Amino acid sequence: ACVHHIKRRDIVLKWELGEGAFGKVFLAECHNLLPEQDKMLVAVKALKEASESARQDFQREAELLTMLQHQHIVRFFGVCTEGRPLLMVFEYMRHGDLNRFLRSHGPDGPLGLGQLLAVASQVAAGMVYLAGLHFVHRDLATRNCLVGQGLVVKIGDFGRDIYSTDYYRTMLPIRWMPPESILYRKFTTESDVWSFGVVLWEIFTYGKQPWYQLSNTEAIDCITQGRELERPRACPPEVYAIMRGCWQREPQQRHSIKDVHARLQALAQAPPVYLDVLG
Ligand SMILES: CNC(=O)c1cnc(N)c(O[C@H]2CN(C(=O)Cc3ccc(OC(F)(F)F)cc3)CC2(F)F)c1
Ligand SMILES: O=c1[nH]cnc2scc(-c3ccccc3)c12
Repeated sequence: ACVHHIKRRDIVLKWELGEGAFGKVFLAECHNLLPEQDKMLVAVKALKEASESARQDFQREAELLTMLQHQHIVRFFGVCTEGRPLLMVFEYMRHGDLNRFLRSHGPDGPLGLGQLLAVASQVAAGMVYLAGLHFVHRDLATRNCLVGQGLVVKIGDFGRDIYSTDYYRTMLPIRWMPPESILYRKFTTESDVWSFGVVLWEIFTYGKQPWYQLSNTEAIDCITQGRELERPRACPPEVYAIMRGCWQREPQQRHSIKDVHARLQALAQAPPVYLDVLG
């Protein structure tokens, strides 16, 4: 609702974390932001376009970001609209995006079953919060989740460049989409549940691409024909049953995210005795 304004001179740019067609993402130090922290690390999203239409969409986005307040949603600290580029200030998530984190802590040391369940439960918690507000993400994927201090996982959205392999042309993240979104461009709480099922599969494959053996066109055929991603080796049968509940063809037959979260949280507190090496 009421967007916080940060003075330009309170932001000290330290490094470039990434860039897209929108502009750049920087690592920065922000002064006079949090109490007892005279200097603190932040991630700064800088918009290249300064047009009156870009400014209005930026204001809309900033207001929405101000409203979202949750333990597993990336924190937004405010804006800097002191001329071009328009800046958005977020907490800095020191371990980067979940997709890269899963691949860097994969068998290629490796995250254990308990750690994989805690990651999945935390992504589910953030989605319970979004579903409660009737907020539809539309791009739920591990590339849009972030890992901070102490394996804390939060949902975000990079809006960047390194993941254009994940979108097919308007750019659509087709491998994470249910049949009703591919065919009709219909995005709901139910399509977010399907994308969560795919997020679960990415977690338990340590960040592999869904349908990696196939081109975008072939993956659309698999999805729209009712083909299902196979059970990952690190995935216990109890977690795969949760993924399958997310992937019902009909949106009305998929489980609610609150129920998916409650099942995952119960397994994260008491992990099933499952050894990936024994299958
Ligand atoms: C190497 N480390 C990095 O790259 C890195 C580290 N820490 C970051 N904070 C970061 O920021 C990038 C990711 N961002 C968002 O996730 C923003 C966001 C968007 C929607 C939302 O609400 C939700 F409900 F939709 F999820 C909540 C937050 C902004 C960004 F681009 F700056 C990058
Ligand atoms: O981000 C980088 N990558 C590779 N070389 C360099 S030299 C300087 C930077 C930098 C420093 C501050 C803000 C933005 C960028 C940089």
